[PDB]
Amino acid sequence: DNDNSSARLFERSRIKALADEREVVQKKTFTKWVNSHLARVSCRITDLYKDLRDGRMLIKLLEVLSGEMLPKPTKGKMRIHCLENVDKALQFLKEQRVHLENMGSHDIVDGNHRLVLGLIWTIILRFQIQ
Amino acid sequence: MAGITTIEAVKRKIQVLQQQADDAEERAERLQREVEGERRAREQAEAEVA
Amino acid sequence: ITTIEAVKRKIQVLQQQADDAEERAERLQREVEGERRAREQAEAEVA
Amino acid sequence: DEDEILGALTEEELRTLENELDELDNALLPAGLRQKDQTTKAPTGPFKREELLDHLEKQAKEFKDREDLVPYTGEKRGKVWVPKQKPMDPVLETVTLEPELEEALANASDAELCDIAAILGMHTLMSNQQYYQALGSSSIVNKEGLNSVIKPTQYKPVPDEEPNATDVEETLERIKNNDPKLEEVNLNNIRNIPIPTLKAYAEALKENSYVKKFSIVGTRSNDPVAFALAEMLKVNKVLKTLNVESNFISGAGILRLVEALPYNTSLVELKIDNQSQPLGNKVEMEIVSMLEKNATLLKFGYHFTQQGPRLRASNAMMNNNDLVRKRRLADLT
Amino acid sequence: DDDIAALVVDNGSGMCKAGFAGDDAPRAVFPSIVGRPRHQGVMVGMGQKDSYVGDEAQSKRGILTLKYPIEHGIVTNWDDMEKIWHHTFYNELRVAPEEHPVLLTEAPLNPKANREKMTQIMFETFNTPAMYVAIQAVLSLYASGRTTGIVMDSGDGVTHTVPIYEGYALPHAILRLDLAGRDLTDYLMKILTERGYSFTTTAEREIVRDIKEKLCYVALDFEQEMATAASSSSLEKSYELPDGQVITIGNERFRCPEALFQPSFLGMESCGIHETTFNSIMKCDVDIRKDLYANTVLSGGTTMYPGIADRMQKEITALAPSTMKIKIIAPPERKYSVWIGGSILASLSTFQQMWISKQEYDESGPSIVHRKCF
Amino acid sequence: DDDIAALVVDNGSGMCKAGFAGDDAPRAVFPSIVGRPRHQGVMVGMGQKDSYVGDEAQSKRGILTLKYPIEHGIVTNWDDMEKIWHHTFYNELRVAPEEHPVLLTEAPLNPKANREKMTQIMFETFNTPAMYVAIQAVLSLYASGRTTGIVMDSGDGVTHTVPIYEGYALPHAILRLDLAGRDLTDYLMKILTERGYSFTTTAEREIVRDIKEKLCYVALDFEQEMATAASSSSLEKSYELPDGQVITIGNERFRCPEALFQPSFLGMESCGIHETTFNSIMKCDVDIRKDLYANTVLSGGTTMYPGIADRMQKEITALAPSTMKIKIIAPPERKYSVWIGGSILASLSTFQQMWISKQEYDESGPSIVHRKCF
Amino acid sequence: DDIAALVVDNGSGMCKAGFAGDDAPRAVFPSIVGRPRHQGVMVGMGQKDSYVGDEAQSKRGILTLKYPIEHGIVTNWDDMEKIWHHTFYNELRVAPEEHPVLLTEAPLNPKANREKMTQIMFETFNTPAMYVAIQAVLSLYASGRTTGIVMDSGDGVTHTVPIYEGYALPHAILRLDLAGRDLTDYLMKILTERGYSFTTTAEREIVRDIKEKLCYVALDFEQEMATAASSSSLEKSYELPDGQVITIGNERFRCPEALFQPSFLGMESCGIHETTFNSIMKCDVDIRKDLYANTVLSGGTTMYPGIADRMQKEITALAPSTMKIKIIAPPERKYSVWIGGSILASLSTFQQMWISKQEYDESGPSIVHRKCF
Ligand SMILES: Nc1ncnc2c1ncn2[C@@H]1O[C@H](COP(=O)(O)OP(=O)(O)O)[C@@H](O)[C@H]1O
Ligand SMILES: Nc1ncnc2c1ncn2[C@@H]1O[C@H](COP(=O)(O)OP(=O)(O)O)[C@@H](O)[C@H]1O
Ligand SMILES: Nc1ncnc2c1ncn2[C@@H]1O[C@H](COP(=O)(O)OP(=O)(O)O)[C@@H](O)[C@H]1O
Repeated sequence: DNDNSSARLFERSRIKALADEREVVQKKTFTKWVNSHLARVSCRITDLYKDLRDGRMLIKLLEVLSGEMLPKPTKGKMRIHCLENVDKALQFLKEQRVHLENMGSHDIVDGNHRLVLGLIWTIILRFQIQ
Repeated sequence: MAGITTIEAVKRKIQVLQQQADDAEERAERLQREVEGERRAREQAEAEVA
Repeated sequence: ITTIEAVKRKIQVLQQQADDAEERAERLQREVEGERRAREQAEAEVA
Repeated sequence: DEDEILGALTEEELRTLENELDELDNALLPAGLRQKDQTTKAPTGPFKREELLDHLEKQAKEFKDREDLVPYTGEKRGKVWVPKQKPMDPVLETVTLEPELEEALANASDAELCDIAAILGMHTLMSNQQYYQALGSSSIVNKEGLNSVIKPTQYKPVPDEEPNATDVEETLERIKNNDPKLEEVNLNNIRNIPIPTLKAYAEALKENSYVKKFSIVGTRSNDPVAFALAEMLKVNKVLKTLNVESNFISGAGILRLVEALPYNTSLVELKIDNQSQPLGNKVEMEIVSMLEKNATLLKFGYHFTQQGPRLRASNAMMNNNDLVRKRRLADLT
Repeated sequence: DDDIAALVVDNGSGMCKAGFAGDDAPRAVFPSIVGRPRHQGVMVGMGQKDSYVGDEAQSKRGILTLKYPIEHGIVTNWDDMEKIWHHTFYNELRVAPEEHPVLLTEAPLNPKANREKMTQIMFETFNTPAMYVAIQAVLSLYASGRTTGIVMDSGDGVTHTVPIYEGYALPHAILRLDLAGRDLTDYLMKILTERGYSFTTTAEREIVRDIKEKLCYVALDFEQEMATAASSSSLEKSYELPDGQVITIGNERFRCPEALFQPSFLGMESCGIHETTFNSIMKCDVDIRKDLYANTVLSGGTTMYPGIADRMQKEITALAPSTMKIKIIAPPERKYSVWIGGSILASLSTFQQMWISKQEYDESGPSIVHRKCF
Repeated sequence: DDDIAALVVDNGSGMCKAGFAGDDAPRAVFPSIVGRPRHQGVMVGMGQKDSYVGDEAQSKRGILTLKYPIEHGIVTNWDDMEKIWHHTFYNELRVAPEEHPVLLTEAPLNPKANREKMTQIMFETFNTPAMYVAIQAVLSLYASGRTTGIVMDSGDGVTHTVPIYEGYALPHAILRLDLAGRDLTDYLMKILTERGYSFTTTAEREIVRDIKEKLCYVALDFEQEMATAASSSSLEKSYELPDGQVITIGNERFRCPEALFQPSFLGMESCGIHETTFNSIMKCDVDIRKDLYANTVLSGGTTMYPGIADRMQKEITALAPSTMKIKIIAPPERKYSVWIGGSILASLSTFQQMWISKQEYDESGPSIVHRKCF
Repeated sequence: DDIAALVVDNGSGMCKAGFAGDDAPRAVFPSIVGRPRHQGVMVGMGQKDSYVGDEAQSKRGILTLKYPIEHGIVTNWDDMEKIWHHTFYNELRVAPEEHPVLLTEAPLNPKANREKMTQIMFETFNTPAMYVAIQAVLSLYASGRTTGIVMDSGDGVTHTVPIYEGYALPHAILRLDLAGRDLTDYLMKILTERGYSFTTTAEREIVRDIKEKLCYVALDFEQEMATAASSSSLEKSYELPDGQVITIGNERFRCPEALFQPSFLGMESCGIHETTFNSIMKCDVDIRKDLYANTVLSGGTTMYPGIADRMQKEITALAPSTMKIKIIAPPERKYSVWIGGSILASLSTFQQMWISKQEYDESGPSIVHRKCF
């Protein structure tokens, strides 16, 4: 099975490396952008995957970007309140014409890199600073 | 409906059953007359077109 | 040998006669449709 | 405000919390010992019950009466639902098909009425068995009626079987004596057989060369009996069939039984069906894997929950029976 | 040797039906249930016997636990099958199986070891001189009397559809769906809970099965029947339990067979029987479909609910093109059709060439069943 | 600011809890018992205000009969429910039911009249503005903080196991076993009568229940425990009675909870709780089984036996495949966690859509609970 | 420099995407759309209606899984729009309004399919340019030779085309509908024989994984059947996701043998070797000698271990003796249909091939037949 081994070999190496380098530089750019936009309020993001997990950072980012008021985030340490906090930001995005695919609150909560990077990219592209 | 009689409902069903049988009989005679007329018309048209 | 068994036999005979009647009727209907389908084109060809 | 929350709690509770965190329950101690004792007083008395009853009664009598703030009167303080009524369907038409057929069905009994009700198509009105015997033949068979209630099948009574007349001590004594005219030992469904007595049977059958079949079905046997039988099977060369169905043998005991199979080549049928608890799939895997080792056993009665071990056990039984067929064929020609 | 008449045995999941060849009806019909002692205490009524087989087990439900040897058409317990076959041969037909040939039935898509173990067990423990294994849905078409049509069988363990055109079966179009009377019984227990009644043990399972066999019917329109049942109590009927109290099922009499048409009630994502039959028809060639629409044949004990024929015809007429003509052939004796065609199959003169001899088994082992049978 | 939120009322089979939403602990904890004068009219009709409720009922154990209005999760007597509910609203919580929404719990597979009757009592007697009915097992999964796992809940009347994967419930795999702590109380009385201490009436019921709560434990190995108890007396403990007499339990400490695992002692044809969990897991799909192995959650007051978790882990690992891992979550506060689940679920901002307000009840009646809830 | 175009390969089983000029795709994910089955009792969870791509494969138990593409034809278009949206915005994080798009199509299929893709990509995604190319032409590009016959096999369609010196022969193009999904269904039907039951859509993924791991093409079929019947050395063990252990055994090589004998599935068509030989024989006499030595395999379905030796043996049996047969099977052939596409968008003259936005606006969605082959 040398040809199958070489196919798995190419799959393990080139696709993964070419995706990883793009993902790394994209997340490094996105961290700079969200830190520049969140610096007006007393907030800072040190890790893109972990700080956006909880949900307060995202709702504050939508607060500052929209310039317009959002409902009270629910207070609580468990997972369910975190799901609520992500879901409210997702609903706010659902109102202002932004179209999202494969987006669930538990996807952001669990910490999928692809979906959080796509959400930030969609925020940059389709949402209006206004 | 709380008040009903089994005899009456059975009797209505018998009425509907004979109506169905009669309807199918006019259907059969209906269609036999139709097919004979169409066959004769087709034959006459074929002869004169030939 | 009484009237009720005669009633049951009568309605059963009527029912199966009716079923055979719709079977023959629908088969004849489809044959009629085919014959008319054939004849109309012959008239147009005559014209 | 963690410090303020901890200060809001009692200081004795804080010391108790420190002690409890140092103790963390009692995972090291066994299950029995981890509970604390209630009181330090020694047991006294043969438990005279009437003193308990009288003490409880006077305790109930000399109790200060809690007075509730609001008495209960069963007052309904909310709006009643008052369900809506429908105008329904007030239609009335007479069909009047035939003066002959009016009087024909006017005086018919309900039992004969249901036949013409079913032949016209009201299957919902009566039971299905009734509905089908109505359509079975061109005569009135229906006796029950559409309104009447349905009753279950009675089947047929079974005569009582005579209880087990096989005595215990004389049978064991004859087994120990190597009796030539004792070949079948039946112990099915016998009240209160002692476990050491069953073990004594197990070592008694070690040296018996005249009993071919054994059965202890429904004897409430347990794991020591299984261990003793597993020890016995290696020595014995005459026993054909062992039956241990309907017992309290655990999975480990059954594992000990199947582990004796490679050593002996005299057992052909073993039944372990209907045990109190499921054996588990690991025990099943061991059973089938090293039952594939044995080549003598032909019949094995067990219902496997998994599909893999069941398939492999069926294949092993097929192989053993096919070996019997092949040696017969080779002996013929 | 015309005195030697073969035995026709159908081993269904719920009931076993045995009889002599050349007869219109099976002689013995009895459920295949093995009863074993409970663990709460010793029994009252039996001594040296280890278990009860057949109607004797069915009568003594209160002291026995009941097990089915056939699970979804698969023999899980082979010793239980030996007990069932021994009871059939010695206690019901009262004949020695050494002198008679045996004909057996089987579901289409089975483990391949089923036929091999069946043949080996029969030949070794009963010494029959000849035997044969046939497939149930071909026997149904033999019983119906035509050589062209689709057979949709629904027993107590499995449902299967097979098409046949002029006696050639199409193996790539055979569909097997796991939906039978046992799942309907379990769903009936689950939908009888909310009225108040509770059924747990195996005797309760037999009671619920007896209720289902006599009280359930298939609604023509589900929503219209639901509205009718919510409107009034016209559909309600009463049943008498063996204890003495009377229950009233009411609405759920037509909710139990609806799982046959909507499997999502049971949580499975499969399709209904109508969709299965339509898919089985679409798997065949374009030319023969016109015959297969005209000769849909129902069978099995599960299709004994009234109103199933009109509902299935309505559903298939919805699915099929409008030009095509659909009729459903539901014989009134269909519950035993799988047996009846077997009595035909053992009567044919060509079939005497098709038996599996004792000698042929002796050289070829139990693998002769694959080469000799379909 | 919605009239200090709703009230969470966990009305268990043997003991009721009540409190405010958003609080970790219930405000009121008291048994669900109605005590009546037994047979006499002595001492100027002693036993006045004949319904004694809660702690006052257990105070006068000798002169009263104690009746449980909830048996096996089903309301036998409705007047006693509304008396208990009046006691909760007015005598202990001291809040008006007119301005506070009410949250209620119930068993999963219960007769359908219970929901309608609870809705009728809430809206017609105490005229609450909004009300909702949930399931104890879902509340336990809420309290555990996980959105994936299998939940066992065993109270004084019912045991039920439900699986939930990613917030999606599987209704076909929900089980209900009718083996609870009351049966263990009766078995404890049965084995205590053999030793010599005969306990008959309701005061004896409370005493035996107290003995069981204070001195019972689940043995890891039953036969080893039997050998240890027969060999020595180190496992023996002493319990003093309220009057002063002291008795010894001894062998009866671990035989009482063993009926949870072997129902043959109780005289019931049923499987153990571990078999119920394993069968509920096998009834799910292939892929989501592994997570259900790794997120087993225990709940209810019955699970406060010492050593139940390790024993049931040993049993499950005996049944489960050896490749993956088995763990059991047993919080020390689990007896109250059902109520805690309500304190979470009424606290959510999205739950305000799910309230059954009075305006819809005034148009739909008590049947709206079938559409609004579950 | 100009903006690099996006190479997007829409297969029946997997979807691949990347940038032109790269040697490997940057995003590979299954083309599956799943929808919830049961009911949700937890309030406050996610309310997403459709799982797409790898996220649908992550949670199989509570989903019914569907394929928007079957047999090389798009049957559901909303699911295709979801697939393309997840490919563009999430897997690559690119703006489609500034990138030309290259697409991949089977040779023979319904015509209207092409129009629909064009009508989608100019309207919903507003691309400035797009193009559609056949799979096997791109495979021949990635092979590195101008002259050869290309046999491609995926999950939806098998097709053989001959090309001589860059000239294609349209009458010799052959298409067969036996592909990977048919092999998966046949493996399910043949695994029923051992007692194992798989029925749901989630279990089809399990069966597909078993087929990918444990199937090989036997060089000789009857000899392999005799060997597998005589001994049990051919058996292998697989572990189910719930810890069960199954044994495949004789079913390892019977499933791929269906590629060469289609009578196992009830199809009366010929095998892949017969299809290749017939496609060679339809060509002219002169160009056959170059076509016999330049046979190229492609697609994931041709990744069974031992397919090349069997194909060479059968074609050598059919072909005359004086000609020599060479089967070219590159080790990375699964992505060849992508790789040649990444070559094709990097050429200088391909900038003259694009269907511009203005041309579509002028001549409607039917322009794709005039430009694309
Ligand atoms: N009169 C009846 N009405 C409805 N269902 C019935 C009736 N009699 C039997 N059944 C169903 O048919 C099943 C028995 O089917 P059977 O013919 O034994 O299947 P098999 O093909 O396995 O032999 C029973 O479990 C029962 O549910
Ligand atoms: N400390 C304890 N140790 C052992 N068992 C206990 C303990 N406390 C309570 N129990 C058991 O729990 C039961 C009470 O369960 P409970 O939580 O009231 O059920 P419900 O869910 O109906 O409220 C009692 O019958 C008792 O046997
Ligand atoms: N290593 C492998 N061995 C055997 N077959 C494989 C292997 N990898 C993939 N396959 C088969 O190839 C199919 C995937 O082909 P793919 O290249 O995705 O087709 P397309 O992309 O054209 O739709 C899978 O369904 C599988 O059956």
